[PDB]
Amino acid sequence: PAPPSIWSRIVNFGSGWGFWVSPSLFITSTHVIPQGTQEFFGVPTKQIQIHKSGEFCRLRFPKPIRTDVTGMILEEGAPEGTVATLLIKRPTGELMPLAARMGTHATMKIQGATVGGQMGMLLTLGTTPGDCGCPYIYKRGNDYVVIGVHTAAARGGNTVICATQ
Ligand SMILES: CCOC(=O)CC[C@H](C[C@@H]1CCNC1=O)NC(=O)[C@@H](CC(=O)[C@@H](NC(=O)c1cc(C)on1)C(C)C)Cc1ccc(F)cc1
Repeated sequence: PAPPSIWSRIVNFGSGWGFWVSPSLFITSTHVIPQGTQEFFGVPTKQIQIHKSGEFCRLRFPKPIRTDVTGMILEEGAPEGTVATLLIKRPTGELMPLAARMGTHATMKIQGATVGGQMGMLLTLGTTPGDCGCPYIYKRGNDYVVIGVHTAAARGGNTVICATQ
């Protein structure tokens, strides 16, 4: 499960979703970002500072946009064995948190491409196309930590991939 504040940060972004780590820090997947728009949330792309590390896409805006959200902790993956939660929203509005025991951090070969991220293993419906960009989060003490965004889900198994950095 997750609090309603963490869920509010997830917003539709092109083919998938994106997560407001802070009023001005927006993370998403490289596969889902729209490649034809010169504006994001009314802010010109010329003012936005984008840094991409594989399928992890980082958007820094000049001004704060979502002043309602507190700034969370963003880190490169979670300790091996950490049971994280994949907060995937669906178009219908249904909320579908999935429990995923994170695993090895590594550079992977996904469909002939190279992706830095962390493997995960879903526990006990599943992920689908249009889910990339949704965040992985786990609770550390009393603080919430986001570790990456969804990127792929190997077929013939419950292996999921959490792009990082
Ligand atoms: C093209 C449409 O694009 C989208 O809509 C993005 C959403 C889907 C969501 C998947 C979709 C289903 N369940 C899910 O969670 N993502 C992808 O399709 C990715 C490919 C896979 O998931 C493949 N996985 C692996 O190759 C793979 C290999 C290992 C190892 O782990 N995963 C296939 C499962 C489709 C796209 C991709 C390609 C090359 C990369 F560098 C990085 C990413």
